[PDB]
Amino acid sequence: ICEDDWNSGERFTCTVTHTDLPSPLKQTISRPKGVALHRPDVYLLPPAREQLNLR
Amino acid sequence: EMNPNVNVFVPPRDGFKSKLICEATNFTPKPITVSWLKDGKLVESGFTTDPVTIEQTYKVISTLTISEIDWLNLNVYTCRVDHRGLTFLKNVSSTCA
Amino acid sequence: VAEMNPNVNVFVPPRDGFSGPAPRKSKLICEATNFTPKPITVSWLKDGKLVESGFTTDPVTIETPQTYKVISTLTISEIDWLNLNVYTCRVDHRGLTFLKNVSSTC
Repeated sequence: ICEDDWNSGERFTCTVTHTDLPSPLKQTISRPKGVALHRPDVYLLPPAREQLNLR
Repeated sequence: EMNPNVNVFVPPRDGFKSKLICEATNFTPKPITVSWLKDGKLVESGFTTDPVTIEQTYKVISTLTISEIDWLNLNVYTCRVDHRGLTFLKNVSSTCA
Repeated sequence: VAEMNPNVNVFVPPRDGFSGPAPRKSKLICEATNFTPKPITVSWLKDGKLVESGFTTDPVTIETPQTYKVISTLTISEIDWLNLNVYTCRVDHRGLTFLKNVSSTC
């Protein structure tokens, strides 16, 4: 698919054709539009002094 | 003048490509036309009609080539029988569905 | 000119394949194709019991090795089908026996 198509919120459906299941299941995959963007914050937690005892 | 009986056979539930058989029996006169449909669409190839035999009654059978994937995808197959200006349609589907 | 093992296929009616006055009845079709030589024996078995009536076998007709086809029809009852009865088509070819088992179970 194209990058612009995914950002446009188009509805895509994958249909499975399996011999065991008489009914082809429908799975819908789409990017949820209307969500805000936030800047992630990366924090690094060093190990505590109570963990560096058993070596 | 008796209306022909329409019967459509299906592959076994536990597995068998396969063939579809549509049988018209106890019909008169001998001339009769049998066709096949796929999801309401005309079929242009992949079907053959055997010569009419004598069972007075007559028997005519038809053979349609189908694939395992298409048949099990809940596709609609209809046998069309035309006799004395009357059209008979029989619809079949998966029993285990 | 050639020796090939026959292929056994069994056709069963659908859930809506029964009609007529009660009890309803249907038919079973066992067809062997692409077999050689021409002679072939077709028999019907119902839960291990041989069926000696209610069946009609069509004459063998011609469908490069020579090929032949055979069609057999057995009348069955709706009540027997609902009891999960298993129908077996017995095919004999050059002393070889091929059996196919079908049932309404999914």
